[PDB]
Amino acid sequence: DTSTWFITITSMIMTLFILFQLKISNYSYP
Amino acid sequence: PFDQMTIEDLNEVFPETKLDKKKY
Amino acid sequence: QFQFTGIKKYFNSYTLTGRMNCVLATYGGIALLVLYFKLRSK
Amino acid sequence: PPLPEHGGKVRLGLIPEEFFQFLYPKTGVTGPYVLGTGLILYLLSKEIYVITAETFSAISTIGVLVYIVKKYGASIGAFADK
Amino acid sequence: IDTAAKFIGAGAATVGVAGSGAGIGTVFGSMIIGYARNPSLKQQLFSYAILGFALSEAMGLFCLMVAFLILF
Amino acid sequence: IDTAAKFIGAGAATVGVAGSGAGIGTVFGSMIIGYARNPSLKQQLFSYAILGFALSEAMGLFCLMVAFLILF
Amino acid sequence: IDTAAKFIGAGAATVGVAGSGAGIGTVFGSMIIGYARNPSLKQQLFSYAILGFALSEAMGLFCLMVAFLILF
Amino acid sequence: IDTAAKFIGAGAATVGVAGSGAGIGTVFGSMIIGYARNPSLKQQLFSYAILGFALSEAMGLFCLMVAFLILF
Amino acid sequence: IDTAAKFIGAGAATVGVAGSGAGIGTVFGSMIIGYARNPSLKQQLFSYAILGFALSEAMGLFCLMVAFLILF
Amino acid sequence: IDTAAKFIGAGAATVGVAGSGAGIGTVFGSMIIGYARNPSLKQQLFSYAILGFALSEAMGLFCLMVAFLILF
Amino acid sequence: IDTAAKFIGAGAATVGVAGSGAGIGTVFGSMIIGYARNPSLKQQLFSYAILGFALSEAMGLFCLMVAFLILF
Amino acid sequence: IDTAAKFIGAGAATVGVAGSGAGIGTVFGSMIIGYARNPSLKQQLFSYAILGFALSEAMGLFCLMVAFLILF
Amino acid sequence: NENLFASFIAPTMMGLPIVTLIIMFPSLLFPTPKRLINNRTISIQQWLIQLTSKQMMAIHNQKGQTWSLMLMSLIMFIGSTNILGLLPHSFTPTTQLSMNLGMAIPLWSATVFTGFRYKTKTSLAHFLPQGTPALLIPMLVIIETISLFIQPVALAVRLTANITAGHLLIHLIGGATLALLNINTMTAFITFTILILLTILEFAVALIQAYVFTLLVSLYLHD
Amino acid sequence: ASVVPLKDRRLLEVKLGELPSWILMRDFTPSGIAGAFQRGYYRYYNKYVNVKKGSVAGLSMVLAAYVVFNYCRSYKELKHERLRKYH
Repeated sequence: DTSTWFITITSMIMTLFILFQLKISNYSYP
Repeated sequence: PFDQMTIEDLNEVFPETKLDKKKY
Repeated sequence: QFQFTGIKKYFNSYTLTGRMNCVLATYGGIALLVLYFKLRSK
Repeated sequence: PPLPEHGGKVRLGLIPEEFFQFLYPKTGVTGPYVLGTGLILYLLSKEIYVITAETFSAISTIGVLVYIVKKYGASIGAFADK
Repeated sequence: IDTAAKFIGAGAATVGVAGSGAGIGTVFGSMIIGYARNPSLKQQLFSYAILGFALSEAMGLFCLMVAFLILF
Repeated sequence: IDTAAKFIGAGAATVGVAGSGAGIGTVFGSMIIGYARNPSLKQQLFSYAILGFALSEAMGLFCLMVAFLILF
Repeated sequence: IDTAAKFIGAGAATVGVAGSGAGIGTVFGSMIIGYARNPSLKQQLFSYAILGFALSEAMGLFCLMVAFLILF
Repeated sequence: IDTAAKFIGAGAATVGVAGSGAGIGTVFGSMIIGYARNPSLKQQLFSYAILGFALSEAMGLFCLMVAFLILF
Repeated sequence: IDTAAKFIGAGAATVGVAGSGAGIGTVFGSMIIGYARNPSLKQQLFSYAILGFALSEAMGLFCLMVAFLILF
Repeated sequence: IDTAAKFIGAGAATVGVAGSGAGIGTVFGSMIIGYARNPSLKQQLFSYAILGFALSEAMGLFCLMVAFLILF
Repeated sequence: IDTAAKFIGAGAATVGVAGSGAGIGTVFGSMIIGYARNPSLKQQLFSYAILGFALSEAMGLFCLMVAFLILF
Repeated sequence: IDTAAKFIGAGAATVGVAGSGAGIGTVFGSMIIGYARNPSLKQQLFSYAILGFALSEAMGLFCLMVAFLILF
Repeated sequence: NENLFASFIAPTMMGLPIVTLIIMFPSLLFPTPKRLINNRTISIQQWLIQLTSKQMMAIHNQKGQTWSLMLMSLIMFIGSTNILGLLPHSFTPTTQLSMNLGMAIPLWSATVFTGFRYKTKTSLAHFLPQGTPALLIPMLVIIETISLFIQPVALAVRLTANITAGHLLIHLIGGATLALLNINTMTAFITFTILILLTILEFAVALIQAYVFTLLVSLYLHD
Repeated sequence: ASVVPLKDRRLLEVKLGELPSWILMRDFTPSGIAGAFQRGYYRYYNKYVNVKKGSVAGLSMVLAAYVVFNYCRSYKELKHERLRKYH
């Protein structure tokens, strides 16, 4: 809850910003 | 060609460029 | 990997300022220290 | 509001007949239905196992997603336009 | 001993919402005098009523967040 | 100590429900300055007040259950 | 210990009515600027202030009734 | 301790006149900006601002009346 | 224990002087905007401010007067 | 006794957001009326409300940081 | 025990300066919409601005002298 | 028990920063409504908000520094 | 004494199960097509970007437009991972306060080091607002710098504190239905309060505008 | 096992939502124009009929899978079951 100790999630967030910059980079023009 | 033809064959007439060309 | 060269032109553009997680690492690593210390004194 | 309370009550007379006409569709399935009664047991056996909790907000987050299926039949025009 | 202190620390935490009980009273009273001047409600004038409502209720409900944590 | 702790968590919560009375002072009051510029009365003008009057009361009758949540 | 709770409770419950007067000055402070723009007094404008005093005081005077049941 | 409950309540119920203190400060903040458009002063511009004061301060004064019953 | 009820009645009663300090910011704020219409200022435009300023502070001092009674 | 006074210690400091909880209602109720008069929001007239919101929601969570640092 | 009542009321008094923080906001706020119409600034706009500022202070500072009076 | 009053004293002493919360919500909203009517911001219009922000901020952080100096 | 509400006392648990699956999962909800005409479910995702790429573009209008192609990836992640969690038993990674202190600080300090590598003097000479009066120089530059370092804490804590505040009223108003084996008329009204409150909890999209935008203003102002 | 799970999504995409274009797939693109939504339809009752161009049964199966996958982790904590079965 008041959770603790923080060694978790934050290293698994920047791997995600290799995904979202891969999908959204291939978009098109109006 | 078809309506749903290709994403590169339509990339001859309508243009593409290098980084930071299309301002708007 | 090819999760690099699709976005490698992007990285050295903005990671000059964007890849400063060291301040996050220092504010994270110090935040590790107070919680191991309070459980040491229980 | 005197007129608005009857306006749902006229809908209460409307929904009781529309549920009655929908009950006539099940009366057409008095003989020929062999689908639901095969799978109505696993939702009666697992509901005899564990599935009760503080999740009546499970239905209301699935009830609001039914009202958007109404406007989804207009989302086809926004979709197929382009 | 702290059983009452469970209560009043929750009982005092709830009156911090009393701002946003009036803060949305501004933004709806201030919309009708933005509307009677200029009847273009389907434009961005009504869209600034809800974002002003949501950003005020964002600072509204999370004052009750500290209320339950003192309880539970 | 039981009835001592309960009641002063209940009275100190009901302060917040008159914290939204100061909003409907603005909601019902700023209808006046809008109505005098333009008399389009039975338009959305009076009906935008109901979107103000019952949403600002919706933060008024918000905390009143929370007071009776700690009555028991 | 029952007496020490009943008297702090109602005095805490009286605090909110200050919210009521601080909006009820606006509902006549909008009618002063209301009639001084367009002399439409005997028509619907003044009757709104009669509703405006009656409404926001009902948000106020109920909070006083909350103080009585703590006292009684 | 029995006399202590007398003292704690009235200082809490004292503050219910704080908003009614500012609730008369705005009804005079209107008549400045109300009269400065339309010099119709001695007529019902000023006669209405009299009524808004004595009504609102009375609801502040009744909040001081309950301060005496908690005191006595 | 007999000294502790003196200071809660000292601390909580002094709170209400905040409200009337908020009111005289309105009336001196409103004299700046009323003058910018109609420079008839040394007449009853400015004189209504000193009408209003003395009347709001009279409420706030009336709040502060119980702080010297209930402490002593 | 260290734990119990902390429980009411963060309860009083919860209500520091109650100033920002309605101070964000005014500035987002003053761009509903400043876009109504002159439709030029895309310039300064929107970025002066978010800059109004940043420097006023700097003070909402500013006080709850203290109510945490008094708790743990 | 004597320090128990002293250390609460010194904090309980300095909530009285919050109301001065509200009334000081309008005086530099209405002068913004007061000067915006009428650029006659070096005349009695600013002279009515500084008087309005240093008068709301004296309803905030006057509690603060009383606030230090509690401690000594 | 001496530190027990050190904690609850700064609990209400940081409520005085909420007065710089709602008091800053006006003076940043008044630079919205009074900008469109007169585009001269690089002159003393923006400069009388920064004076209006900072000197309204100075009564915010002053009631923060009480909560430090009451505790240490 | 007609309608007696009840309550249930139960711990409200923000546990921490295996997260690195749950983070990756709202990436595969969005596909990307290598075709000219697409298939009428990406095509309303592709339109939804071309709206709100035309509002974080219009303000800046610089050669700081290179930064803006990232800021629309930041809006889709916490736009999705706040909208997935409204489901019956799902888990939101933006509930925990850990990653949001890793979303603020590597982005916020990417802004103050943007002008300090090009301007080097006038980026934080933005501390000088106007044609300096004498009485208030020290009262100013201790204020406008204490409201600078608040900004990373002001940016992350506003996101974690109200997202989880939505989840508790989902439980507590919902849990009072289950424990309402007293009079059955009031059960519906608490249920009808829920299905209004779940509509208000699609302001979890509205709270991502107030994260990318005050990142733009905290980028546009510095640069 | 990577080509095993990758050939699961490429089968549960190109059948039931939405089979894209880029010729060498052009008639495969119109294969989704009729769609297998008529195949996906019969599970609910009839009511989600709007799947024609905003396809519900294409999307609402993944989100129905992600719920029952997260019902397993919660099962250990909220046990509540007596020495019997429910109603």
